[PDB]
Amino acid sequence: GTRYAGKVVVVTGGGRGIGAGIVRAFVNSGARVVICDKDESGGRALEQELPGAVFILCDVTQEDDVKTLVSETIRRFGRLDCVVNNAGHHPPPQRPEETSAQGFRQLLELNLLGTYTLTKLALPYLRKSQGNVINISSLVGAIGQAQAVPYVATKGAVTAMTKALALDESPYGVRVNCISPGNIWTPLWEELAALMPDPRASIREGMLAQPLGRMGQPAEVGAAAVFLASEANFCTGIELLVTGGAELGYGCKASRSTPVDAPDIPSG
Amino acid sequence: GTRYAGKVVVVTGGGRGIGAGIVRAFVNSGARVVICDKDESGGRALEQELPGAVFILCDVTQEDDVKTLVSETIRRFGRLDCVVNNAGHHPPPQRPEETSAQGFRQLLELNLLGTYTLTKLALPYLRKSQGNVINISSLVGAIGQAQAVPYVATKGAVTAMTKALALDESPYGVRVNCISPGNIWTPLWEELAALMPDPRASIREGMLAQPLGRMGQPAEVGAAAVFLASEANFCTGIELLVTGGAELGYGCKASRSTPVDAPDIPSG
Amino acid sequence: GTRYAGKVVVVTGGGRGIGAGIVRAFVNSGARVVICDKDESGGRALEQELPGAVFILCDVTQEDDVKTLVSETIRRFGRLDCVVNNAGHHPPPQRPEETSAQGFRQLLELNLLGTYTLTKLALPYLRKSQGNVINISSLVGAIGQAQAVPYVATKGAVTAMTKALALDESPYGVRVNCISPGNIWTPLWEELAALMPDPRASIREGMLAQPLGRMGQPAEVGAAAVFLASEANFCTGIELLVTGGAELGYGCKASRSTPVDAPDIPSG
Amino acid sequence: GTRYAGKVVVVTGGGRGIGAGIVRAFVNSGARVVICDKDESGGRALEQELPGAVFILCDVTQEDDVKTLVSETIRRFGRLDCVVNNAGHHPPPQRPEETSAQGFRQLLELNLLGTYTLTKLALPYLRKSQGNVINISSLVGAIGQAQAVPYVATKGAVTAMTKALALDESPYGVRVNCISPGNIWTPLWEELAALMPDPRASIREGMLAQPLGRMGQPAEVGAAAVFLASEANFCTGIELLVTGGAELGYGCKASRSTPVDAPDIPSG
Ligand SMILES: NC(=O)c1ccc[n+]([C@@H]2O[C@H](COP(=O)([O-])OP(=O)(O)OC[C@H]3O[C@@H](n4cnc5c(N)ncnc54)[C@H](O)[C@@H]3O)[C@@H](O)[C@H]2O)c1
Ligand SMILES: NC(=O)c1ccc[n+]([C@@H]2O[C@H](COP(=O)([O-])OP(=O)(O)OC[C@H]3O[C@@H](n4cnc5c(N)ncnc54)[C@H](O)[C@@H]3O)[C@@H](O)[C@H]2O)c1
Ligand SMILES: NC(=O)c1ccc[n+]([C@@H]2O[C@H](COP(=O)([O-])OP(=O)(O)OC[C@H]3O[C@@H](n4cnc5c(N)ncnc54)[C@H](O)[C@@H]3O)[C@@H](O)[C@H]2O)c1
Ligand SMILES: NC(=O)c1ccc[n+]([C@@H]2O[C@H](COP(=O)([O-])OP(=O)(O)OC[C@H]3O[C@@H](n4cnc5c(N)ncnc54)[C@H](O)[C@@H]3O)[C@@H](O)[C@H]2O)c1
Ligand SMILES: [Cl-]
Ligand SMILES: [Cl-]
Ligand SMILES: [Cl-]
Ligand SMILES: [Cl-]
Ligand code: NA
Ligand code: NA
Ligand code: NA
Ligand code: NA
Repeated sequence: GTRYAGKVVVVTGGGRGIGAGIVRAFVNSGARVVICDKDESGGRALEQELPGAVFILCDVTQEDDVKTLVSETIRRFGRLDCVVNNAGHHPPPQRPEETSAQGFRQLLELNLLGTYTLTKLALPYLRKSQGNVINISSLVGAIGQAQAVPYVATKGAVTAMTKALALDESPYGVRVNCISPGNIWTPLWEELAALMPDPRASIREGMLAQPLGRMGQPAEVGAAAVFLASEANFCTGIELLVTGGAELGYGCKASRSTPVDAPDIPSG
Repeated sequence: GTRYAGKVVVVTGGGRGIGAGIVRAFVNSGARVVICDKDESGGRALEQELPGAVFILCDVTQEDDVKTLVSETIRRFGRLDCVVNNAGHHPPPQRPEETSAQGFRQLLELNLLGTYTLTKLALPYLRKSQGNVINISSLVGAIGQAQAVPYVATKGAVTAMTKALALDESPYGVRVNCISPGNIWTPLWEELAALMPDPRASIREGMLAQPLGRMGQPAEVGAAAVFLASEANFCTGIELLVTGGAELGYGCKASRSTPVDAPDIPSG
Repeated sequence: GTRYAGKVVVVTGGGRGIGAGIVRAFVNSGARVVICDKDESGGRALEQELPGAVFILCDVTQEDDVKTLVSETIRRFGRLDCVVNNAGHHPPPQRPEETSAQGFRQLLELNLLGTYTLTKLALPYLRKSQGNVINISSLVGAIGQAQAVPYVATKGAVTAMTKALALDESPYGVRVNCISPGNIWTPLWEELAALMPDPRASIREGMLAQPLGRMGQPAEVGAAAVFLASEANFCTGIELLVTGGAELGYGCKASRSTPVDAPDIPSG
Repeated sequence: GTRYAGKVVVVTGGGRGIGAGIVRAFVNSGARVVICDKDESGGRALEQELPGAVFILCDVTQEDDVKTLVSETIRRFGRLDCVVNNAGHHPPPQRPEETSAQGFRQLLELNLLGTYTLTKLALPYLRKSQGNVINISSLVGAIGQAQAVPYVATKGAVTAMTKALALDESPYGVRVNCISPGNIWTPLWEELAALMPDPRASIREGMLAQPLGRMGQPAEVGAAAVFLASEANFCTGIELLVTGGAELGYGCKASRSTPVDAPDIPSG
């Protein structure tokens, strides 16, 4: 209710999904939240519903949109306490030979360099408030994912960059942390499933990937983000897993295209 | 204020240090807290100061003390929602040849088997409440520590056991997580430093081990424990680092007894 | 052929399975190998087949057997260069309420304290040869396993203890490393599968747990052990995974007893 | 001597440093080695000294140089068994505000997209030989480094991409692994130290960062690469640390610009 009262927070990609869940969580903790999104529709709907959230149209791949975002946040609200780098994209499944260097560069511009550019421009103000940075990475940056080489690379970069930033900003008392969600039910997840030959079977496989037996919710990532900003004052450079246990224990991993022998020859 | 209202929580070793910090954090979130400690002095002082905390004398190495602890918690309060396994001990620095199998067994009884015994007896009740378990492990279970072979082994065991329990209890919706603190200023830390030839130099080295430049506080571990119990509903089997960044980046590691060559022969 | 020529190596549990694979790998690299095993049958068969391997009856849970093992190795061969702590046991599947503190203590005596006791007694001689220690841990010490709380705890302890020993022994130039195998087809694996209601289905599930689509071989762990001893002179405190990729990517983890909802409610 | 006999290996950046160490290690194991380097001087010197190593001028940031590299390797030698992606660069120390998006993009082109482009073009041939890929990442991709945000991001990307590739290529039996070196004494390390106000003090700090008390050698990375290619047939997606223990235990991390209080206030 007052956990982060009067702090100014920027959330990129805050118009839907996990970002909207983070926006709602910070508004509920008393913050002024600047929603950054390339999509006017969801950001305007959130700005009208939530007093304390304002919407600024901004594409994080455009350096001038981000400079204006930071410039307007300071002009209109006088300070900056927390940046949540959430804007990102997961392409449909793609084998390595179905990827291009150009597609990889485009994904790096959004998932990695948008996060880098806003952080860099925000740091002079975060240093003045002893604020903090939260990056939304992914579990698959840590354990890999099939048919997702460009995406996995961008999220490994984000998690590592979080630790480098944590070391660079610790002399100012500025913390830098990341959240690595596993499977979270969002519009992105729904849109990816809808491209599969059996969307609900794909969703069910997504649920069975967790020992808890379900996907996570945006509100659960949101609560983790408010914790990191407002109560984790001795945490920096950590990777907070919000994954339902998906990384634990053995599971069925050998793919449908993978030659697997009968169990009378178990080790080749 | 109401984050964990009416939940029943048992905290072992809750009489001082990190455990007292966890006790205070759960009381402040509205829980009924059962303080388990072998030391009557600190537990009675907390029980008298905090309404909502009660003290039950209990040595977690004694199976009968733990059975009575659980039996009395259910008889007096009717449910059990959260177990925090915090009771533990760090011996003074000891080289491997200065350790004994008997000392190692004694430390396993406290740091590992006390945690196992209470968890096992608590599980039938935690399953009924869809409660959760929080184990207090240590960063050095993950990265090692010099002159601490028995201690490091016990904490590696706790962190791993947390993941095994998370897998076993997920069909009941019971989450099992651990917190791995780094250097936290507690009476244990002060007592260990007081055995060194220069206690304040040792404390200063303990502070410089973190990029943040200080040790953590019990209240910071307490906030992380309340987060795990009350708001991390999609987290299970995670290791929440509360370390000030001590695991990040390069640091000075070659010991004072270690032959290090002059910098004209950098790689032997 | 000459990678580890004339070095003296002790392998505990070397009579069958992974230990026999390590024994054969070190003999093939030119070492004198002392097979330690509580079972005379396999050790005698290996000692007669392999010149350069000798067998010494030894139960690593008995401090006097281990002291005699070390005493006889030095008396008969004059030096000690490498200790491989491989002797260990995996109990059948057991839920937490089906485990006992006494069973847990017995498993700690073998999987953890046998490794500790031999290492401690070997260290004075390893320091003189700048030798090294290799511990055989398990992937599940890192990621957990269902129905295996005591076993998982012992292997988390071994992996952590490896790092503590690495720090303590680095001033002497003595390296301490561990190998964490995943599913390796051994007599232990076969005996555990034979206790299941459908042994070959269990073996097939064990094979499908790896992206590579098979279990590993003892000879593959053996090659990793010879690498660590003979060519990894800048590695200490590492955990060398020999797992077929089992820790990578998403897999089916929600258990058969776990309530999982239909895919029209993906996140509860 | 014959560990990898007749296999065809491409090593990018093989003209000096770690790459030259890998080249020599694969030549010594009997392979045909194609040295890829943008620098003619070192590659020609190695090609003339080592029969079995040939040099092909190639800048991995230029897609046409890489296509020609692969085309010429197959035309001249008929197969491809192993790709070692070693070409990379570490910029001088730079604070985040001293970095540019353009510099970051240039570093991604070399450290990440050069590795991606060659792997993608090599995969059709590696699938036919059941070959393997080895990426040279860095420890700091896992633990972060100060004053190196772009570099750390590129190496986090490489390590993660290694795991994604391992999952995608396991149905073909093609393994993909990475080596994460810590401090290795190379010409790059010497050139970076020479930019410091006290180069030998910087080198000495680099040596003290390891419990072993020295930096590693290119030949030690080379031995690890030959192990991964020739004897680690059950390893895929692993990160093989060649770091001297730098990630273990506590060290001095609070920087010279970091406010650290006197030891009478240890936790703020
Ligand atoms: N959903 C999951 O399971 C999952 C798992 C792991 C990580 N993540 C990460 O979480 C983040 C959010 O994922 P989501 O599932 O909520 O996605 P989403 O597609 O549902 O929402 C993403 C939002 O970001 C905005 N956005 C996209 N490109 C932008 C740009 N150039 N500039 C500004 N805004 C932009 C979109 O308009 C949208 O409002 C991403 O970084 C994603 O990689 C998601
Ligand atoms: N202080 C640190 O820097 C640090 C770092 C990492 C982990 N930890 C862990 O945090 C936990 C608490 O540490 P602390 O620093 O607060 O220690 P502490 O000594 O200050 O407090 C520990 C409490 O546990 C109680 N206790 C000890 N043995 C007991 C037993 N047999 N039965 C019941 N209660 C018992 C003690 O009486 C005391 O009240 C331990 O598990 C410790 O290993 C501490
Ligand atoms: N097989 C796997 O999939 C797997 C996976 C991960 C780890 N491991 C570990 O690898 C090691 C070997 O496993 P395995 O599968 O080859 O087992 P195994 O049962 O096939 O062989 C173990 C050997 O150790 C000996 N041994 C047991 N108790 C002993 C004692 N008290 N003193 C001396 N020798 C003793 C046995 O007699 C036997 O010869 C163990 O530490 C095990 O936990 C195995
Ligand atoms: N030296 C260390 O301590 C260290 C630590 C961790 C990781 N690494 C990594 O190891 C690898 C080698 O490092 P090093 O220390 O041996 O470096 P180095 O500078 O000594 O050698 C690198 C070689 O790569 C070549 N190269 C550079 N750009 C190229 C391009 N565009 N196309 C083709 N070849 C190119 C250079 O000409 C040179 O021959 C790098 O990927 C580096 O990031 C090094
Ligand atoms: Cl996957
Ligand atoms: Cl230490
Ligand atoms: Cl499992
Ligand atoms: Cl650093
Ligand atoms: Na508004
Ligand atoms: Na009270
Ligand atoms: Na013999
Ligand atoms: Na040549």
